[PDB]
Amino acid sequence: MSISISYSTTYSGWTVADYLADWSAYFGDDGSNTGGFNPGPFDGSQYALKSTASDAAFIAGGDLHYTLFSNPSHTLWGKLDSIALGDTLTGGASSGGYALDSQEVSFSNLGLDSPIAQGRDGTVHKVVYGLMSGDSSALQGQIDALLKAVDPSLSINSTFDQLAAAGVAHATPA
Repeated sequence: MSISISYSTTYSGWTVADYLADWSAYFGDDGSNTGGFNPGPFDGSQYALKSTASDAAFIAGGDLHYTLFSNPSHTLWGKLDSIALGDTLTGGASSGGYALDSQEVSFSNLGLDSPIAQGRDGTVHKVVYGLMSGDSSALQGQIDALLKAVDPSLSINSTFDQLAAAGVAHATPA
């Protein structure tokens, strides 16, 4: 039920805020590339998007819905459980899901749920739209609150190693 974070050892000494600001810049600052919905076509347990500026990519996990041209137009809503940040996006429905070949960091048990009615005002829309427009600030907001609810000493300014020491993060081989 609690937020769980996995991080490449490369990012051991980084704060979550510094890593997220850097990955957002990596992605760069509308469209879509080499990803999509799993299963799709306009709904998935996964929504995956590659940058048009770099190999940077993310996968949003949960029960997600894109309204397309239906009112409210161009809204991503539903349940957002997880965000996986990295590069070299691969796979699809056929491969049994999307994956990052280089998964740098992932956030699980985000517990976000936005209804269709809130349109592009929905937290899920803002969090994911943020990542796509090189602004990770909404995501940081939600992580920061999730960390504080486990342990009020923890923040987006905790290093990954500090969050591992507090039982919410686990390192993966680099």
